[PDB]
Parts: sequence; C-alpha cells; structure tokens
Amino acid sequence: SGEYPTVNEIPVGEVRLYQIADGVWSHIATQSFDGAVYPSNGLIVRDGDELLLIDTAWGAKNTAALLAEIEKQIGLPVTRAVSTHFHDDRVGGVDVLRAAGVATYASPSTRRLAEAEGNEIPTHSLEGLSSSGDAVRFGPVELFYPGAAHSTDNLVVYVPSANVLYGGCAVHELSSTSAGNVADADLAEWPTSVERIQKHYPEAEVVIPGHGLPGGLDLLQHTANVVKAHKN
Ligand SMILES: C[C@@H](c1cccc2c(-c3cnn(C)c3)c(C(=O)O)[nH]c12)N1C[C@]2(C[C@@H](CN)C2)OC1=O
Ligand SMILES: [Zn+2]
Ligand SMILES: [Zn+2]
Repeated sequence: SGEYPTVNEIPVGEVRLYQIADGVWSHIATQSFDGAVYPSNGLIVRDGDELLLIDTAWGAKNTAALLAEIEKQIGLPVTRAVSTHFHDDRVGGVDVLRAAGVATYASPSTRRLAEAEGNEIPTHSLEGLSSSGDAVRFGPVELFYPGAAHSTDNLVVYVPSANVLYGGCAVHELSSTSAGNVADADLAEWPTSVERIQKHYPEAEVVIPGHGLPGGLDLLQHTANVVKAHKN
C-alpha cells in the first residue's frame, strides 16, 4: 500500500515494483538461499518507449514474474539488461531474459566469474569498465566501476535525469548490522571503493542498496562504517 515492500511481504516467486522517480522503478523479489529467505532489489529505467533493466530478480521463475509484472504495471518492452556482478541475485534469470528478447550485458570480469562459478552468463561484454573510477554510458544510465567491494566486479549505476544512485550489493541499507554476504568481498578495499562513489556522485538524491530499503547519501557512509567494523 505504498511503503517499500519488505522480505516477509513478498512470497518467493512474486515480484513488486516501486516507483523511485519519473521513469525509474526498483524491482523487489525474494529468494531462498542456504535455508534463509532474503529480499533483493534491481532497477528499471525508462529508455524512450523501451525499458532498461538492471539485475535479474534472483532466479528464473522470479525473473519471469518480473517480466510479467513490468508488462502489467508499465507496459513497455524490456530490451536490454545489465547485471552488476556475477552472483545469482544479479544474473540468475539471464537465460529467461535472453529467451524473452532481452539483450543481456555485463562486464568481462562479471562474465568470467559467472562462467567459472556456474552462474548464468550475460551475452554481451561491457568494455571500458576495467579500472576503478571508469564510467561508460548505457542508454539512460551511467555505469561506474568503483573498485572491489562486495565483489571484485561490482558495478554501480547512476540515472542522471533523476539523480538516482543504484549501488547494488556494494551498498547496504541503513538498518544493516553486518556487511551481508561477504564470501567474495574485499573488506579492505570496500571503504576506498565507497569513497570513490561518494566523490563521483555528490548530487545523488536517492541511493538504492542491493538488498533492502532505499534512502539518501547516508547509505554510502553507513556502508563504509559497517564494513570497517565487520573487518575489525
Ligand atoms: C546470492 C548471494 C546472496 C545469498 C544470500 C544472502 C545474500 C546477501 C545478504 C545477506 N544478508 N544481507 C543483509 C544481504 C547478499 C549481499 O550482501 O549482497 N548476497 C547474498 N550470494 C551468494 C554468495 C556467492 C557465494 C558462494 N560461495 C555466496 O555470495 C553472495 O553474495
Ligand atoms: Zn553478491
Ligand atoms: Zn547481493
């Protein structure tokens, strides 16, 4: 009923959209992993009479449900998708997307890691993102590689028309008490990577984490704080 949808509010298999700004939505889905249920976010950005998708909905069936929810709520075709790192909450569902006419993209680093680990593999490589601080345009967004954080390949996405910063899993929600799933993280570099984001996007108005509630710029400092304390 208008609040940001939360883990116990979304059954696994269902997807909800949330309007962030004009032409910008997040998508929210839930999934089971190692016997616990988690929410996760992605992004939808209007690209003329088409849509750009950022990240899958964490699984094939969730991603099919995402496409159906987009058709119901927005009614414009998803033509391209970008996955912001190699984990299943970002690429699981890429095969569904490809079979539904969506061209799927990720950095070469993400594609290599997905392949090596047995995750679904985006079709197209995004060059120009291999060095921290790199940025490239992709339709209505800018893609930025901040350096290693949650993963070595994590990308962030900025929507300049709306000053929306989608941090993906390199950015944690304000209620977070831990650095999330750190299996593939670089806790030592993470605060430096967040500092790069802060420097590059000082006018961000909305910051969206990979999991949990959007907020403002304070999500970036909070993330640095909880990663440093985790490492400690
Ligand atoms: C799919 C994703 C994942 C699974 C379950 C929980 C989380 C969370 C999370 C947990 N708590 N909160 C608040 C968020 C985050 C996050 O932090 O992005 N990702 C998660 N995987 C799995 C993996 C690959 C490794 C294989 N050995 C383990 O690593 C990840 O990230
Ligand atoms: Zn991850
Ligand atoms: Zn994640």
